[PDB]
Amino acid sequence: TYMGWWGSLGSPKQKYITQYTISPYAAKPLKGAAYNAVFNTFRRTKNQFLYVAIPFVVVWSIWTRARDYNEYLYTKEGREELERV
Amino acid sequence: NYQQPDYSSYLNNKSGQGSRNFTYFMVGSMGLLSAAGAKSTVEAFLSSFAASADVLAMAKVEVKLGAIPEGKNVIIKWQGKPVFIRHRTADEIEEANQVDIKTLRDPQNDADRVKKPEWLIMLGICTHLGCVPIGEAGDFGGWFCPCHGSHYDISGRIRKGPAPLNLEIPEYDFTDDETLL
Amino acid sequence: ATIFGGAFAFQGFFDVAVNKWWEEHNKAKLWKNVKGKFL
Amino acid sequence: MPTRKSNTYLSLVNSYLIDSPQPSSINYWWNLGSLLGLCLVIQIASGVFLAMHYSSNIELAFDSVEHIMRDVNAGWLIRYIHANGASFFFICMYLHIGKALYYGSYKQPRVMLWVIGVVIFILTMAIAFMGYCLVYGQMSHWGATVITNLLSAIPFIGNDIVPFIWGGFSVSNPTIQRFFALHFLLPFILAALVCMHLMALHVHGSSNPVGITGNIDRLPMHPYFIFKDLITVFVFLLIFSLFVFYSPNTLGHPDNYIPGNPMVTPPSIVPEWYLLPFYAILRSIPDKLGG
Amino acid sequence: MPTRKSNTYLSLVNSYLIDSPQPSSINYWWNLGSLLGLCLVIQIASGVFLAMHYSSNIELAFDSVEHIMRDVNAGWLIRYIHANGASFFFICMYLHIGKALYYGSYKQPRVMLWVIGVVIFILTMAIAFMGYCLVYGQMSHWGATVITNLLSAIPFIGNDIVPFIWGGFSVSNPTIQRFFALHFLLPFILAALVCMHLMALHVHGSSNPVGITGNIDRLPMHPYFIFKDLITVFVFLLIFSLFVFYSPNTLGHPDNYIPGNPMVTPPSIVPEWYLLPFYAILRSIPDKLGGVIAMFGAILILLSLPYTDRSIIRGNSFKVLSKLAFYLFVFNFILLGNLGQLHVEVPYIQLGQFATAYYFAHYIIVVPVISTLENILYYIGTQ
Amino acid sequence: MTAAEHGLHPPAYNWPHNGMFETFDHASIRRGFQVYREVCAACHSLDRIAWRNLVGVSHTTSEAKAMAEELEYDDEPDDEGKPRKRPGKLADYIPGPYENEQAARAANQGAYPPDLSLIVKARHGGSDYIFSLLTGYPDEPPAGVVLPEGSNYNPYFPGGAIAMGRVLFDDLVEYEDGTPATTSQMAKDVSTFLNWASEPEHDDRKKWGLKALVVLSSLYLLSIWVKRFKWTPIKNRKFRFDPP
Amino acid sequence: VGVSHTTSEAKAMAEELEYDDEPDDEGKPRKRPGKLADYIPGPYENEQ
Amino acid sequence: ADPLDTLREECTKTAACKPFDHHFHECIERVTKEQEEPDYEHKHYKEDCIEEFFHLQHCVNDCVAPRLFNRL
Amino acid sequence: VQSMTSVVKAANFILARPTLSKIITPLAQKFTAYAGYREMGLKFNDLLLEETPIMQTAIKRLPSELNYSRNFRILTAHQLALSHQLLPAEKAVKPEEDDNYLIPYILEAEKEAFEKAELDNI
Ligand code: HEC
Ligand code: HEM
Ligand code: HEM
Ligand code: HEM
Ligand code: HEM
Ligand code: FES
Repeated sequence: TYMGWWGSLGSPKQKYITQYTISPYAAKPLKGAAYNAVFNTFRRTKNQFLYVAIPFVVVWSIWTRARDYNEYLYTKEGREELERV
Repeated sequence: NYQQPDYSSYLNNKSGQGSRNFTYFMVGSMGLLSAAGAKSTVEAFLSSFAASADVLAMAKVEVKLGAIPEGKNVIIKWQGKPVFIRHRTADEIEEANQVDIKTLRDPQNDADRVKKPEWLIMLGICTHLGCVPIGEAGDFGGWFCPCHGSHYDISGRIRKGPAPLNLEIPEYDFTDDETLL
Repeated sequence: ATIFGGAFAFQGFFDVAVNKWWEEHNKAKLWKNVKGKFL
Repeated sequence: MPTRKSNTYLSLVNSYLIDSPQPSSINYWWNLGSLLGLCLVIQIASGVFLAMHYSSNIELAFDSVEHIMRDVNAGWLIRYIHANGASFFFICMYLHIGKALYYGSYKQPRVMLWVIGVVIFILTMAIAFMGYCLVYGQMSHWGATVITNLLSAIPFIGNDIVPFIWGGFSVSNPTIQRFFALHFLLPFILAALVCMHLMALHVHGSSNPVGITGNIDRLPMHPYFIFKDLITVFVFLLIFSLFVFYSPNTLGHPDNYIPGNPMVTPPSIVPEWYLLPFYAILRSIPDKLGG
Repeated sequence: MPTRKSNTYLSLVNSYLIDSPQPSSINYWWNLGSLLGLCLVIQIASGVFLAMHYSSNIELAFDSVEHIMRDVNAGWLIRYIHANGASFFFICMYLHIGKALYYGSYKQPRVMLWVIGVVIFILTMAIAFMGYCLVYGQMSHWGATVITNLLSAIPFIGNDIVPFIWGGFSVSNPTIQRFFALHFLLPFILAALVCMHLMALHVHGSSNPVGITGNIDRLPMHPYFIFKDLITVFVFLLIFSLFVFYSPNTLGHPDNYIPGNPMVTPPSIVPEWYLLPFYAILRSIPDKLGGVIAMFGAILILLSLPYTDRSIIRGNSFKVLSKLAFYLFVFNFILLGNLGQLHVEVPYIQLGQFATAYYFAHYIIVVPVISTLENILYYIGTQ
Repeated sequence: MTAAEHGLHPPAYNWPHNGMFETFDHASIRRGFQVYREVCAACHSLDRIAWRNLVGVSHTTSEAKAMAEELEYDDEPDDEGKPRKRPGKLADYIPGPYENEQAARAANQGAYPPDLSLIVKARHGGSDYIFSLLTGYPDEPPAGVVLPEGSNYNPYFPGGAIAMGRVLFDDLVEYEDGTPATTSQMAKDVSTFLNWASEPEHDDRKKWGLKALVVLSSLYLLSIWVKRFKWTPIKNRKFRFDPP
Repeated sequence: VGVSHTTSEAKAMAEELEYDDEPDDEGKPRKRPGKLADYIPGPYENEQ
Repeated sequence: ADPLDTLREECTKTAACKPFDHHFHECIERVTKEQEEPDYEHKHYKEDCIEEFFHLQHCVNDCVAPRLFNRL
Repeated sequence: VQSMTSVVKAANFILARPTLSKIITPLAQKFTAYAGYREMGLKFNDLLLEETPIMQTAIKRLPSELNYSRNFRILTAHQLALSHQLLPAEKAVKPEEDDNYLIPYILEAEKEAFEKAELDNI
């Protein structure tokens, strides 16, 4: 398999890396939650916006044209065009 | 050995006990809020097991009373269990007049087991392994539990058999030619 | 355990708080307050 | 490695069926477990095909059973299976407990296993009883009534638990409906318990008629004890056919074919045969709570 | 060893819940799995409490549901839980498929898991649909009728399979009773498939939003991703309560509260929302047999996905074009779902045909072409 | 569909019971029940509501029982076996004016006035729709539309032709509480009462919902805090890579 | 049919009896001659 | 008088509702003219003012809705 | 999954032709810049799907210094994704450091596998 248990997770020989951390009780919880959740969230949204906007814009433009045409067909002035279809 | 990164900013301003006490308080509050929510959900679900409004409405339903032959034992279906509504004649009242403080699992008398001899009400369900007693096979003259042969007295008291108590008397009230449960 | 005991406390606190706020927010609409006008 | 070991699913199937190192000296009694599992399938299988036609309403339960017997194509077969197969399920379970009592299969290394065993037993009895109550014959109804009346003997909660069981003030439509739901369900809880049983068996393996350690001589399971399992399974099915097709109502009680009527108690109340011993114990003790 | 490892059952619980080495970089999306399990419990739990009062007979099904709603003590709560919880089950499952599609959770090491996933999906749909048929409202009955009529399109066995499905000559008492039985059952088969899903996950572990191997930095699950799962679970239950207690019928269709009447068809036939996309695909293809084949392909092609995705890099997080393709596919899927509930009309028939065309084109053209193009672009860029 | 077939979309009136934390105006429920008995009962069944359902909602138990008495109900035949009738009781369901669908269709030119015990959850606009249906009848149908004989024009009805025809008229009912009985007011009362009859759990449902939101929101905030706290060690990790 | 009587005999025995049908469109009770699908009728209307 | 009728009258007089009301009356006139022609009952497409009525009613409802129940 | 050998075949097919090179290569650099992996400390070859026998062999045959550098870069990427932050532009992996260090070993593994497959069907 590609993932063992804790003793051997399949990681390559790892060496020269030092990891530091502090106790949760000694660390401030939710330090910059107020500032982070605004500024960093806006940064993430800015980075990922176009990928969700361009597809959304295309699909919603297609949906809007289809919906508007459908609304137009079922009206007194759309009767003839509905009949032709 | 080597220089650690400066955590100066990361450090909390609380004391050793203060931060631990607050963390444990928050975790315990979460645990007990979850306990309260789970209790509410489980009680709401288990309340479904309880009698629905339909069943409660159906119960406590009056029975069409009226004149009937003396000594005859009528039957009903109040709350499922058969009700042995019998209009025992004055002979039954006279027989019950003989008190019994011994040789009876629960000595009693028509004083409390019935409101008036003209209308005697008693659930037909037996005591041990509740069954419908026979209306004329009682060894004591009343109802008889066919399953164990137990004999129910004309007053409903358990005379002989595996009876754990006396023949239950429903909470039905009496009125002018009517049964008011 | 004490979990089951504290469940009483928390559930009762929220239950009484909500029953007291609800019957105050809706006192003008509840049946127990309107039945007088139809009696 | 072979596909029967590399793939996790086939690895499990192998560990339990194809390479399980069973001891070489196990009698035919050790086959009973498989039969029990087989029966668990049959109870479920036929069971799932009865609920497709069984209507749990109290006014329809018995008529629905008779519709299964008379109208459904193989409905008579499915009902007779689901019933006599429960009787045989308990025959095999009593034999599996008797074997575990004779040989010390309950001793140290397998105590945990034994515990699940007992739980299974308890759970099974419930299921069986509950399922029986679904027929809503005379004996069905009055068995439910007697059971709930006895459970009414709990010191303080007894007066309150019974209405929660009955779903009312006596065995009625809510009781039969909840019994049907819990009876459809609890067999799958029992399947989970059987999986736990098999896990506790696999951790330390199975015992021997000699009792001594089998590690010195253990055999695979695919060519050995799978073909012994087939003898035991085919004997089981042959006797099960002798019952299902010929005299299928021998194990049941005739009064169960009289639709339930609360206003007339039948001459005698007895559970289905496999619960008779405990019922006897219940009557041996006078006190209801004591019983 | 600790009791949590020595004991067999506690050892399993430890392997899957306490010590499972999760990667440290997993988003909140990886919590959806847990939610689904929780939902699977809810659907079962509440479900078991509805079979305690539901009467499967055709002349009592709808009336029995109304008895639950009006008479049983908390019956309204249990019914709303069981319905909106199926809707949320499918919301979480669609999110769990969307995550597995965005990050390459379906790629080489986890294909089996992916396959089980698809099966679960398939199975669940059946369950949900069958459960709907139990309410026996107008929409219930007519959805059952339409499904059976379409399944009657099998070349030869179709004319014979449908009467087996009905148990008669039309959706009637045998059909509803067997739907109730299979609907009570198949959830437990689904629990078994979920256990298989969990084993296929455990064999190789879960992926990462970065896609790279997590073995270099993994964390236990008990301190981490259990209290993350608690956040996700409480958000789930908070929204679930917003729905169950306030506007519980928002996701359902009003016509389902009209008792089923075979002699009067409702103005429009639509499944519950979560099946609308496939329904749309079904109406996009004119031929009934073609429609059913395309409908089932719309799900089964997820199996083809792990092989058509020719990307050397797992996941979309670091891929530009693939992210545009994935979001376009997601929005087209939502468009198909929307078209599912709209009438067959002039623009919508063509729009549904195009939407189905692109829905399949995603898997069979866009994923392979885009993945190969991006592999080439990556290699050329670094050199 | 064309706008007419789908039916004019009813607007959103600010009902007293719309918001997340408001109950039914039980005064409105009782007034709507009066309107129902006075006008609807001639045609509409409303079977799923038992008299017991009205105790503690719009009528005191004495009033509900008294109302049940005036009516007659089928009873198990006498000892001889002949049919018997009994005065109504609380457990009994409100009876419709017609014995079966055939009678209702015969007495309503073939139109079948649907049972109202679920009409609010069985229509797109919900309560609004009912209100809009009852006060939507225009004095003069829009020019050019021809209605089948016996049908009346109501734009809020799908297709525009509804067999019911306007029923609510000003001062048609003398309300017990001296409330004016304008047709708008009567439509509001009947809509609220039918919404209750369709959603009798509404009040308890929303109170339970408030309790659930309070508990789950507090618990969710606690979970956010606990997770952020317990993850601070991971989110504060700092690494070094110092090879030769 | 096929057990003790040919289908024609069972059908004929069916017509010899009367059964309650759906009441006429005018609401009056209506009755029909028996058919194969009908169950054999007992001599009493109810246990009473 | 019931508040709904007076609210409708007020709203139809509103500037926003004026164009829809004008269109609706003009349509009524046109449909009456069409009905005047003797071969009306032969016409395949017999015009009707349901659409103008729907527009007027929607524009009036958007006004009455918020204000109606404050009168009751 | 596309064998790395095929990826390099396509890449050299494009690069050899001056028109296709002049068109794609600017788009190639732009695409690798917009990909966003470099801001997390990852080189391109860190993203490669490790869970394959060929790739696993290639990793197993890396030099020690490259292996440790890869381990640290992967760990840093995991930490950054965990803390929802990106490296500053001065610390991000520059285009020149995205040096395709692992491709030679991957290609050697692919060559060995393809030779084995070819000879097994000789
Ligand atoms: C006499 C006839 C009545 C009376 C006095 C009431 N209802 Fe009605 N109603 C009636 C029929 C025959 C129909 C069927 C119309 C059709 O086209 O099918 C209806 C219709 C309704 C509806 C259904 C509307 C819809 O489904 O779109 C509702 C809702 C409704 N009626 C309500 C209602 C109310 C509130 C009444 C109060 C007195 C009432 N009806 C009386 C026949 C009749
Ligand atoms: C070990 C598991 C089970 C056991 C031991 C068991 C046993 C029984 C027994 C003894 C009966 C009595 C039936 C009779 O006397 O006619 C019964 C009834 C029934 N059982 Fe099971 N059962 C099991 C599981 C299931 C399952 C999984 C189902 C799923 C539907 C099921 C469905 C039913 C039904 C519907 C009945 C009603 C009987 C009838 O209508 O004839 N059972 N069961
Ligand atoms: C559906 C019911 C059950 C199934 C499918 C099952 C399964 C099995 C299987 C496959 C075996 C191995 C074969 C054998 O030893 O016979 C086994 C053995 C055993 N059975 Fe069960 N079991 C069931 C119920 C029970 C119950 C109710 C008990 C006791 C109350 C029990 C006690 C045991 C024990 C102790 C063993 C170990 C025997 C040994 O190792 O010697 N089982 N079981
Ligand atoms: C009851 C329904 C399901 C349950 C309980 C379940 C369970 C789980 C769990 C516990 C995880 C690990 C947590 C996570 O990765 O989010 C997981 C991941 C996953 N889910 Fe499911 N699953 C269900 C349905 C599905 C379905 C229908 C699909 C696809 C059609 C699917 C595809 C996956 C995949 C591929 C993964 C691995 C994610 C990864 O490693 O990146 N699952 N699932
Ligand atoms: C993942 C598993 C399941 C899913 C997704 C699911 C989903 C659904 C859905 C969507 C409905 C429609 C109900 C409505 O719209 O009112 C339904 C109905 C129903 N389901 Fe489930 N269900 C599941 C498992 C179960 C289980 C285990 C039971 C056990 C009893 C159950 C019992 C019922 C019943 C009795 C109904 C009838 C609906 C009613 O009476 O209101 N379901 N199910
Ligand atoms: S019948 Fe069992 S003791 Fe009365």
